[PDB]
Amino acid sequence: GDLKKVLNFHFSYIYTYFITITTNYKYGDTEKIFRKFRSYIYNHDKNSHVFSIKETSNGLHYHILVFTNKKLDYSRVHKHMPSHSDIRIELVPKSISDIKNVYKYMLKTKKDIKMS
Amino acid sequence: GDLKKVLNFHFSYIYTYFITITTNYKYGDTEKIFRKFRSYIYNHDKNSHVFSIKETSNGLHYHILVFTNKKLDYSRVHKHMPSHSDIRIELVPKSISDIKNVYKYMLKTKKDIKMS
Repeated sequence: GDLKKVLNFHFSYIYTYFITITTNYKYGDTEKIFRKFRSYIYNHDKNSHVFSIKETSNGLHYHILVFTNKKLDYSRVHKHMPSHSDIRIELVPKSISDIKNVYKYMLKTKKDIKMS
Repeated sequence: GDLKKVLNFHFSYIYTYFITITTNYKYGDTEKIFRKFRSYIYNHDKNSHVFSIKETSNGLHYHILVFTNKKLDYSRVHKHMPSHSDIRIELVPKSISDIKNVYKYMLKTKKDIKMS
C-alpha cells in the first residue's frame, strides 16, 4: 500500500535517500517541518516523492525516504531540519531486501494493532 | 476501518471496556500476553471482540477495548496481565464522541505516516 508505492518509487527513481533525524527536545512543529522539508525537496525535483514517519520521550524521532532523480545537497537537508538535530543520511541500494528492511524499520512503532 | 468496526461493536455490545496497562519493564512476550488475554475473554463470552494496541522506553504500554455482553470480573483482567502492571479499567459510555475520543487516544502513536 504505502509499501507497494515505496517499492515502485525505489525502482523508478535514481536516488532513494533514507534520512533519520533525532532531537533531544519535543518543542517545535512537526507539521511545519515536514511540510517545508517537502517543499524544499519539491523545488529540488518536481517529480520527487517523500515518505515520512514521526515516531512518538525526551525528543523527536523522524524517518524519511526521499525518492529523487537529482542528488541531494546534504547540507540543505540539515538547514530544513530542526536546529542541532542528529541526522544520518544513507543511499538505499536498489535491492528489494534493502528497501523492505528500511520500510519495516520505519514502520516498527506503527504496528501492533489487532482486532479480533 | 478498525474505527467502523469499533463503532459497530460499541453500539451492539452491552459493555465496552477500555483497559490501559502499563509496566516499568520491557521483558515479556506481548504476543503470548495478548493471545492468552484474548482466549480468556473468548472463554468469558464467545461473541466478544477485542481491539488491542501496543505502544512502543522503560516499560510496556497497552490499550485494549473489550466488547462483551457479560460483565468482566476485573480481578481476572489483572491475572491475565503482566505481574505488577498498572491497570485502569473504564466502561466507555454509549456515545459516539466518547468511543471516538478513546479510539483516537489509542491510535495516537500509530499515525504521522505521510506519502507525497
